[PDB]
Amino acid sequence: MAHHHHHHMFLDDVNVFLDDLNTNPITDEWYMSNFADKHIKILESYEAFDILKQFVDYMIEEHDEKSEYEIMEILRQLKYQADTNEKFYTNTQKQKIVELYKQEISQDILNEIFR
Repeated sequence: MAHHHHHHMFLDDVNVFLDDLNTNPITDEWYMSNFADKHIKILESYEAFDILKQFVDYMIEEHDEKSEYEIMEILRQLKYQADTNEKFYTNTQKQKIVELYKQEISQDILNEIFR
C-alpha cells in the first residue's frame, strides 16, 4: 500500500559477501567457496572478463588480506565461467593482486580452472 518496494537489493552477490563479512567480524572466506561451488553460469565470457578488471580494482581498494580466499573463489568462478586462463586489470589499478596473493592458494585455483 503506497510503499512500492523500490530498492536494489542482493543483485551483487559478491558485494553482499564482501560487505557482510566486512561489517561483521565473521571474516570467514569459506562461505565464498560454498557459493563458488554452485555450478551455475553466472556471466558471459566478456562480461566476466571485464568484471575481473572491475573486481580487481574494487578488491585492491580494500587491501584486505582476510578476503584473499574470497577474491580467489570469486575470480576463479568468474574466469572459469569466462573460460580463460588470462588476467587483466583496470588502467587505474597499475598493480597485480597476484603479487599479494598466496601462490600456495593460487595453485589449487588454477588447478581447477585450467582443467
